[PDB]
Amino acid sequence: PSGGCLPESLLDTEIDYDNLIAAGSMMGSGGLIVMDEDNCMVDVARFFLDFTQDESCGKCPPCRIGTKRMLEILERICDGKGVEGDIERLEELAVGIKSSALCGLGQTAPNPVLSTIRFFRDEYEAHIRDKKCPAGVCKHLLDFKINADTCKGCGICAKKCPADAISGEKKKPYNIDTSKCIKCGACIEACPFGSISKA
Amino acid sequence: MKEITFKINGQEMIVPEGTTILEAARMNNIDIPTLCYLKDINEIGACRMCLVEIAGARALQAACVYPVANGIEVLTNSPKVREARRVNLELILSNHNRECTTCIRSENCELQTLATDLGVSDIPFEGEKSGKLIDDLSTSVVRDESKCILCKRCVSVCRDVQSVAVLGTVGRGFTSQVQPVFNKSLADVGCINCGQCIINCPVGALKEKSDIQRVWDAIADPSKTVIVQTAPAVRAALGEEFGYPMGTSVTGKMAAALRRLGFDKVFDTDFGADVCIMEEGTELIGRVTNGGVLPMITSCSPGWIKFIETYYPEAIPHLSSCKSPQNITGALLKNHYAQTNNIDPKDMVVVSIMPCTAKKYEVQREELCTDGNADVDISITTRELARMIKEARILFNKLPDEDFDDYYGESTGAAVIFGATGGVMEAAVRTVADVLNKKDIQEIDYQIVRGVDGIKKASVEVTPDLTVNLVVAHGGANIREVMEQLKAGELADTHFIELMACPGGCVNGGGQPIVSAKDKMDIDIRTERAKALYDEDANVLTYRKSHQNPSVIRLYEEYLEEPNSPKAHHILHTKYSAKPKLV
Amino acid sequence: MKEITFKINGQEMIVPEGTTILEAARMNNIDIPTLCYLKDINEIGACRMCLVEIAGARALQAACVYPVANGIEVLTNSPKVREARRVNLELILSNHNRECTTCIRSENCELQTLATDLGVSDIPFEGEKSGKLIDDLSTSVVRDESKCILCKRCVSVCRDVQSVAVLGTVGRGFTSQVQPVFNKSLADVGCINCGQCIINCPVGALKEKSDIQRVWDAIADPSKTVIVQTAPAVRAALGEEFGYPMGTSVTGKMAAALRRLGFDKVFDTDFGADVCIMEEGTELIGRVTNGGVLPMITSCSPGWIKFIETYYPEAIPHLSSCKSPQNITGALLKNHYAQTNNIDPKDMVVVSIMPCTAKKYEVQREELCTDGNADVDISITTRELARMIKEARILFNKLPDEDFDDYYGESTGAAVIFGATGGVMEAAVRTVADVLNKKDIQEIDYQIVRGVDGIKKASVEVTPDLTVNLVVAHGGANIREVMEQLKAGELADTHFIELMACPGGCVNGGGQPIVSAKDKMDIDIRTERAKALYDEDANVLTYRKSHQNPSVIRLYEEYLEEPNSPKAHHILHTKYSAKPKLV
Ligand code: SF4
Ligand code: SF4
Ligand code: SF4
Ligand code: SF4
Ligand code: SF4
Ligand code: SF4
Ligand code: SF4
Ligand code: SF4
Ligand code: SF4
Ligand code: SF4
Ligand code: SF4
Ligand code: FES
Ligand code: FES
Ligand SMILES: [Zn+2]
Repeated sequence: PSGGCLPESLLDTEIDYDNLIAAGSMMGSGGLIVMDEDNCMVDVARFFLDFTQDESCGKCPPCRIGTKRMLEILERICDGKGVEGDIERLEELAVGIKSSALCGLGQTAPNPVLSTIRFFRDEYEAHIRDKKCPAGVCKHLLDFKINADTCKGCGICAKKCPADAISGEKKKPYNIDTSKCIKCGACIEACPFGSISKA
Repeated sequence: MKEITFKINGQEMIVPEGTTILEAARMNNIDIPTLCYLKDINEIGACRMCLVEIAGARALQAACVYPVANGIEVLTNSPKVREARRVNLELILSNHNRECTTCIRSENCELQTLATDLGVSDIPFEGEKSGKLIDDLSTSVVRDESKCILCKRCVSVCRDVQSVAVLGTVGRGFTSQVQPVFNKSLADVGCINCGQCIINCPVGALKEKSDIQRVWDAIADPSKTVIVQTAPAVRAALGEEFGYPMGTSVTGKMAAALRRLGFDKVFDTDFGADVCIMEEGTELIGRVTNGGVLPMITSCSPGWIKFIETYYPEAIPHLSSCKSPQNITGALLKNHYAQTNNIDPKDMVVVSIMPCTAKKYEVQREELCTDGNADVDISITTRELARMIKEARILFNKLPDEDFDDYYGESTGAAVIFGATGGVMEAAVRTVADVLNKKDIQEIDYQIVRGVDGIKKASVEVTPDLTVNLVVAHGGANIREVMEQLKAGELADTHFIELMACPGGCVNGGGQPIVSAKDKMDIDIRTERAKALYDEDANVLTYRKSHQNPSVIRLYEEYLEEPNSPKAHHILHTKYSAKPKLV
Repeated sequence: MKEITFKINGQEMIVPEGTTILEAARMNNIDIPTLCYLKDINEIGACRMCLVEIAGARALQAACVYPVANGIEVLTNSPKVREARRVNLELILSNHNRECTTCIRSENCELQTLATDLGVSDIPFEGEKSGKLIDDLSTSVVRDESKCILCKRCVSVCRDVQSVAVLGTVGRGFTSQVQPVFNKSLADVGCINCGQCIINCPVGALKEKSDIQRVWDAIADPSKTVIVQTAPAVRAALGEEFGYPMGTSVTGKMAAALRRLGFDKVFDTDFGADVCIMEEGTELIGRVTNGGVLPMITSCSPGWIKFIETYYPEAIPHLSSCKSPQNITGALLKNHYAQTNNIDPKDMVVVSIMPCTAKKYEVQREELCTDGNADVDISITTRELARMIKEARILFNKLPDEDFDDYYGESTGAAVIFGATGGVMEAAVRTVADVLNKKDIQEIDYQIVRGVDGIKKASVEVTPDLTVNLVVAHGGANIREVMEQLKAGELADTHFIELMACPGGCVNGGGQPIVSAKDKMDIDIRTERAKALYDEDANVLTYRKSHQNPSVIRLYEEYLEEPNSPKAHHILHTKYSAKPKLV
C-alpha cells in the first residue's frame, strides 16, 4: 500500500531512488506484487485502501475522516451507483491529504489511487459509462450468459438459482433474467459442463 | 537561558529558547488559528488547522508546537497553506453536526467562527457520522458525541489539572470515541462534577440539563410564592454576556432586572455565610479548648468533600458536620421566616443561583431534608439565568437601580470576598481573633511554596499563647498532593486546610459563561474578576467584620439562642455516609 | 395631538395618537421581538413574532400593528404567548436551509439570535421546500430563495422609498415567492443596482458576487504590480464589523494593515475628486459663459445616471461629459505614472474600494476605456474587504499608523466632505468663488422644502452679477419628483441639480456592513457618520481649499495643459448613450 503500480510501459525502468519517485512510487520494505488480466484493477486499489482504514492510529482528522469518506466513491462505482465527475472529486482529495498528514500512513495512503489514474483512466470510464467490468470481477457489474451450443439444458443450474432468475424447458438451453438474480454466482459452478460465462 | 534568532515574514526576532512561533508571532501582532492548543496543558496539535509552510521542508508543519530554530524563514501567505486549511475545514464539517441553529452553544461556537474565518462556501460531500446515543441519565453533565470532534482538551484537563482522569479514548477510526470506562455513565463512575470539562469544550459537546421548565411551572403556579437567592460572585462576569467592558458591576441593575421578572422575593447568601463562619469559629474554639480532632478542614464546597469521601474516606472524622452556607440560609428561610409570615412551608418555593456545579447534585441528596421537606428545590447557574433574562428580554443596559430588602439584603465585605481565594477562612480568623483577643487585621500575607504554585501557607498568631496554621489549596492536583502529605502526616502540625475544588478558588466556578481562547490569551480572567471583587470589597462602606452585624446578633438572641446550641446541633449540623465507588 | 391612556404591566402611560404598543414599550424599557417591522416603511406584521397578550381578546394580536385604546391592561409573560411563538418559530424554521456554516452573514443573522433566544430545542418537522433555482447571472446581485422567508420588506423598500418597483410576489401556497416581472434575470430588467434591495433583507437571500479568487490570482503573480485604492468614506464603517464604538477613525491602522498584506501601491480617491471638482467648475464656467444647456448635472453616482439612460433618454443633453473620480484616477494612473515609471500598462492591476454597489456594473461597461484598455479592471466592496481581512485575520486592534505615498495621496478637507450629502456642490461653489470673485466660504445656509425630506434648495450669490441656485436631491422618491417637475420645465431657473442615487449619502451606501433594525431605532447612523466625517474635516491642518493644492497644478502645467484641453477632451470627457428598456 505504500507504493504504486508499474504498468507495461515501464519495463525498462531502473529501480532506484530517483526513477521510481519520478514514476511516483517508493520501495519501502521491497515487496513486489505482479498482477495480470484476470483481476480487475479497480477494486484492488480498494484492497490496499482497506488496509489503511483498519490500521489508522486515529489522531489526525484526514487519516480518520478523509479515508472512509473516500471509500463510498469507489464502491458506488463498484456497485454501479456512481455518476460522471466523481473521479474528479477524487482528485480534490489527491493533493489535499498528502500535505495535511501527521502519521506516516497519511503521506503515503492515497498514492495507490494517484498511480493508477494517470495510466488507467479509460478503464474507469468502462466502469462508469459502459457499466461493465473488463475482468468480470466486480460482482454487481457482471452478468451471466450461457452458450447455446455447449449447454445441454439439463437444469442443474435451475435448482441452484436462489432468486429463480433462470427458467425454461428440459433438453434446451435456458433463459437468464439479468435484473432478477442477486448475481450471487451459485449457478456457474453447479453446471458440470461449464456452460456459464461472465459477460 | 538561550537566545534564538529567527525571521518571520522577513522580520527578525530574538526570543528565549523553547517558545514557539505561535506566541512569538502573537507578540509580533500576527495570528495563527487554533482549536487544539491551550496554554500549559495541551500541546499535541491534532486539530491540523495551524499549518504554515517552512522553507527547506519536505512537507508542511503545524505552527502550534513547532519549535523555533536559528536562521529559519517563515512565510504565512502562500496559496497552498490556505488550500490545506480549507480542505481540513470541510473534512471537519462533514463530521460535525450541521444543525447549528438549535445548538446550545449557538452564537460563539469556535467552529462557526473558523468556518467564517476561512470563508468556505461549498460542501460537496455526503457521509456517515458517529452514532447518536443520548446519555440523559446523569445528574449534571450530558454528553452528545454526535457533536464531539475529538479535541482531547476535555480528557487532558480532567487528566492533569483535575488529577481525576475518568475519561479515555477507545475504538478505531469512527469507533474512536472519548468515553468513560466500561461503557458506563458519569453517574456510574466517580465524576466530581467539577465543571472544568464543560467549560473548556470549544464546540458544546458537554451540556447541562434544563430545570427551567419546572421553574416556569413554579412561577406560573399562584399557590407557590417564589424566593430567588443571589450569589456574591454571580455579577463578577455576567456583564461580559452583554459585551460590557471588563470588571463591570451591575448589582443595582441586576436587582431591578430580577424585580422586573415578577419574582416575589429576593435574598442573598451573605447572612448565611456570616453565620456559617460563626459556628466554624465556635467549633474551632470548642475543639481547641477540648482537644478536638486536628488537622481540621472546612465543609464548604460540595465537590471536594464528595472527592474526599468517594476516593480516600479515611479522613472522614476530620469533616465538619455543618452544611453549606446556602443550605444554612435555606433552612433558616424555610423555618423562621415561615413561622414569621405564618405561611405553610409546603407552599413556597426556593431557588438559588450558584456558579458552582455541585449544588444541583447536592439538592438531589436525601439526608439534607428538614421538617419533612427539602432544604432547597431548584439550583440554577449563570448560563441558565443568562438566557432566562434574555428570554424575558428586558434590555439590560437601560434599567434603573434597585436595592435589596428587609431583613436579609444587607452585605458585608467578608462575604463579598466569600467567592474569592480564602476569604472565608480569612474572615474566620478575623472573627476568632476579635472574640478572643480583639485584634484588628485587614490583610494577611501568604507564602508560595517553591516547586508547585497554587498552595499558599500562612501562620499568624491569634494570641501570643495560641498560633494557628493556615494552608489553602485550590485545584484537583493540589488537593491530591495535600491529601498525599496528610496521609504522610507532613502537615500534622497545622490547624486548617482549605480546599477549593475548581482552581483559583470559588471565584472560578464552571457555571460561569464560556470564554474564548483569544480572551484567555490576552488577560488571565481571574485577575480581572479579582480586581472587580476587590474594588467591591474596598467599596463596602459599612462593615468589614462579621460579628458586628446587629441583624445576625438579633437572630441569635431571638431564635438561635447561643452559638453551638443543642438546637443548632439539631438543625444546622448533619452526617454523611459511605457512597459507593464504581471506579 | 390627542392624549390617550393605557397601562403596560400595571404602569400607567399617556401617549399621543398613533403610538403603538411596540414603540411605547421600547420607550418604557420593554423589548419585544420583530422581523416584520421597520420604521416608516414596512408595517404588515406578517412575521407574527411580535405577539403580546391583550386581556379580553379572542386571540392574540401583533404588537407592531395594534393601535392603542383607552384603559387596556396587557401582559407579555404568559405561557400562552410563549408556547404560541415557540410553535410559530418551529414552523418558520422549517424552510430556510439549516446549513448556517455557509450563510453569508452567519453571526449577524438575527434569525439565529431569535433561535438561541427563544430556546428552540428540536426540529420535529422535516419536509420538502419550494422550487429551487439560482440566478447567478446578474453582475451585481444574486438571489437564493432557499434562505428567503418571505418578509416582503425587500419589495416594499424597492417599491416606495426608492420608487423603482421592479419586484413582486408570485404564486399561491409554496409557489408564493419574491420575483421580478416574468421571471427573467435582474440583468435585463429595470433594476438600478440600488443596493437597498440587499441591505434590508433579513436572511441573506440577497448577496453580492464574491470575486475574491481573481484578487488572489492577481496578487499571486509576481510580474503584476497591484495598486490599491481607498474611497473617502469607507473608514467610518470598518469598526462597525470590528465591534468598535461609534465613529472611530481607523485610517492609519488600515493603511498599515494593507501595507502588511503586501500590496505594492496605496492611494486614495481624494486627489482625483479634487481634479474632478476643478474640472466640473471649468465646464461650469464654459457653459455659463457660452449660455449652454441649463441646468447642468454632475455624474458622481453610476446608479441614477443608469436609471436616467434606461428610463428617460430625452434628458441626455443636460449631463456632464466628465466621469466618476475613480475612473479619472485609473486613467491618470495608467497613463502618467506608466510613462513616468516606464512600466507597461497591461502589466499593472488596479483595485479600489467603494461601498456603492452599482460600480460593479460600470466595470462591465466597455466604453470607459483608454486606448482600448479598461480604466480599472477590478474592484471590491467594504464587506468584501472585511471578508478578505478576516481571511488575513490580522489582529487589527494593535496596529500603528502610517501615511500614504507621493504624489497622489495628499489630503484636503474640501474632499473630506466629498463623501457627505452635498459636499460636492459646496466644494464647487468654493472653487468657483475663489476663481471668479476671491470669496472664501465654508458653510451654506440651507432651506429644506416643507413636507419633503431629502430635497434641499438654496440660492448662493457667487457673483453680484450672477446668483446661482442650488438643488440637492438624494433618495429615489426625491429624484423621481424632481425629474417629474423638470419634465414640465418648472425649475429652469436653477443651475445645479444634485442627484444622488442612495438616500442619506454614500455614508448610507450598500457596501457598508449590516446594522440590525434594533440599533437603527435609537440613533440614525448617518448622523454619527456625519460627526466622524466632520471631525476629520475640521482637523485638517494644512488646506481647506481644493484648487490651492500644488500637486494638481503641477500635473496641469506638466502633463494635462489646462482643463478642457483637446487632449483632455479625448481622455477626461466622453459621451453617453441610451440603454434598452424591458421593464
Ligand atoms: S495519518 Fe497518522 S496521525 Fe493521522 S490518523 Fe492516521 S495514524 Fe493517526
Ligand atoms: S447445468 Fe449446465 S447444462 Fe444444465 S441447464 Fe444449466 S447451464 Fe445447461
Ligand atoms: S448469479 Fe446467483 S441469483 Fe443470479 S441466476 Fe445465477 S444462481 Fe441465480
Ligand atoms: S458545534 Fe454546536 S454551535 Fe458549533 S455549529 Fe455545531 S451545533 Fe452549532
Ligand atoms: S468533549 Fe469537547 S474537547 Fe473533549 S473530545 Fe469532545 S468536543 Fe473535543
Ligand atoms: S466534571 Fe470534572 S471530574 Fe467530572 S469528567 Fe469533567 S473534568 Fe472530570
Ligand atoms: S465554585 Fe468551584 S470550588 Fe466552589 S463548589 Fe463550584 S466547582 Fe467547587
Ligand atoms: S440567514 Fe439562515 S443560513 Fe444564514 S445564518 Fe441565519 S439561519 Fe443561518
Ligand atoms: S428576499 Fe429577503 S427581504 Fe425580500 S421577502 Fe424574502 S426575506 Fe424578505
Ligand atoms: S438593486 Fe435597486 S432596483 Fe434592484 S431590487 Fe434592489 S432596490 Fe430594487
Ligand atoms: S449615492 Fe449610494 S448608490 Fe450612488 S454611488 Fe454613492 S453609495 Fe453608490
Ligand atoms: S493546535 Fe492543532 S495543529 Fe496546532
Ligand atoms: S413586526 Fe412581528 S408581528 Fe408585527
Ligand atoms: Zn471491475
